[PDB]
Amino acid sequence: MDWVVAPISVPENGKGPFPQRLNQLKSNKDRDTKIFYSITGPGADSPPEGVFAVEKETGWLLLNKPLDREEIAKYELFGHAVSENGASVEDPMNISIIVTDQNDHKPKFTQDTFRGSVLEGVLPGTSVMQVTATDEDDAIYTYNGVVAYSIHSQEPKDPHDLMFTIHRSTGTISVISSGLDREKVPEYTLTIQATDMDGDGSTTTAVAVVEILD
Amino acid sequence: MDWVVAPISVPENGKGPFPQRLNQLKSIFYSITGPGADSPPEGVFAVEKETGWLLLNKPLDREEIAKYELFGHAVEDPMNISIIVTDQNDHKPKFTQDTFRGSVLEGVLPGTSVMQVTATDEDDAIYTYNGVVAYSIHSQEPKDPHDLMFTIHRSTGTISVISSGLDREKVPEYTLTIQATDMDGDGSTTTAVAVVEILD
Ligand SMILES: [Ca+2]
Ligand SMILES: [Ca+2]
Ligand SMILES: [Ca+2]
Ligand SMILES: [Ca+2]
Ligand SMILES: [Ca+2]
Ligand SMILES: [Ca+2]
Ligand SMILES: [Ca+2]
Ligand SMILES: [Ca+2]
Repeated sequence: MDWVVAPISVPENGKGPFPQRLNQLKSNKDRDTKIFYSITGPGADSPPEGVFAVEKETGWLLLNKPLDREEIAKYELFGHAVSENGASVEDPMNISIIVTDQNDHKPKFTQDTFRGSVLEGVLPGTSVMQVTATDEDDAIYTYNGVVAYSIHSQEPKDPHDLMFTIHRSTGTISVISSGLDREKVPEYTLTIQATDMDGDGSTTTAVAVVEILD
Repeated sequence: MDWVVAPISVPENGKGPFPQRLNQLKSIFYSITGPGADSPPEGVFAVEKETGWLLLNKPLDREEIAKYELFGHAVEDPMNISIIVTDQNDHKPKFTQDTFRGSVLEGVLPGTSVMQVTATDEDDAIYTYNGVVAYSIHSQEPKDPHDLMFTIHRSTGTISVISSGLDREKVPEYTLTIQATDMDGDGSTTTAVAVVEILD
C-alpha cells in the first residue's frame, strides 16, 4: 500500500539545521543493481538553484536553506533514478513541495485615520463606513493572514458610550444607537484595532472619525 | 520510483474547511486504526472507504498532540501512516517574573554577569523560531554616569555590565525595562523590569 501522491509540506523559516532531510526516494529496481538519484527543476538545477538537493546513493531529498512562502509558495521538482550504466527503468517522479505559512507579517491598516459620515436619524444597524487592514500572510489555509477587527474605545461618550460596533471580519463600522445629534456631538473618534491569526496574533491600531450629518 | 516512507506534515489550527483531505491511500475497501482514529482521541482522522482518501476531521493543536501514528488497511499488510503536526505561533512570550534582581560590587570589570532573566514561550523552539525568545533592553534609568551601561545576551538573557563607572554613593541602583520577543526577535514582545543593585 502506498500514497497516490505525497506532496511534502514544509513550513517556511525552519530552524533546520541545514541541510535538512525531507523524505527518501526509492527506485523500483531495488535489489538488482546500484542506483544513483538526482533531482531537477526550479529549486534544484534551475533558478533558484541548490535550494534542494538529493543524496546520490541514499537518496534522501534534502533542503539546503530555510524557505520563504511569500517568495515561492510551491516547488515542483523531478526525481531521477539511473543505474551505474546510465540506464533508467522508470519515469521521473513528480516531487511537490508545499511551503506552509508562518505568521511572519504583521497586520497593517491601509490608513492611520479612516473617515466616515452618517445621518443623525438613521436606523440602528446602519453601516457608517468600512476600515481595512492587510496582512501578507496566507489567509486561505491558515489564519495568519486573517484579521479580526475591534474597537478599543470611543470619544466623546455622548449621549453615551458604546454607540458604534465593528464587524469582526469585514471591518464595517455600524451605529447601534438612536440619539445622534450634531448640535450636542458633531463628531466621534474611535480607536480601532486589527489582530491577525483571527484575533490571537499581533495587533495594530488606527483611528476612525465619524462625522454626524444634517 | 516512490517514497520509502512519506509522513504528512499538517500545520496546527488549519482553516480547512473540515473534513479536509490529506493524501490518498492506494492498494476493495479502506479503513484506519490507531490513536486518532479508533482509539483515543477517537474520530480525529478518518478515511473514505472507497476512494482511500485520508481525512482530517478537525483542526489540530500541536501543543496537545504533536504527532500521530496510524495504520491504514485494505480488504497486503497494514501501512504505517505518520502525521506530524507542525507549529504555528499561537503563544506569546512571557517573563517568569515581573521583576528580576541581581547585584554587583562597584569594582567589577566590564563584561561582569549581573543576572540571568528568562521568558517562556509554549511554542516549538526545535523546528521553528516560534518558541525562540530574543532578549533586549528597552531602556535604563538613571543614565548616570551614562546610558547603555548594560547589555543582555540575545538568547541566554544574561545581563552584563559594560560600563567602568559604577559608584554606589552616586547611583545605588539601576532599573532596566527589558524585552523578550518570540520568532527570535521578529514576533511579539513582552516586557519586565530588572533592578541592578550596586553592592555596599
Ligand atoms: Ca516569509
Ligand atoms: Ca500575519
Ligand atoms: Ca508568512
Ligand atoms: Ca496550539
Ligand atoms: Ca501538552
Ligand atoms: Ca511564540
Ligand atoms: Ca504553537
Ligand atoms: Ca562600599
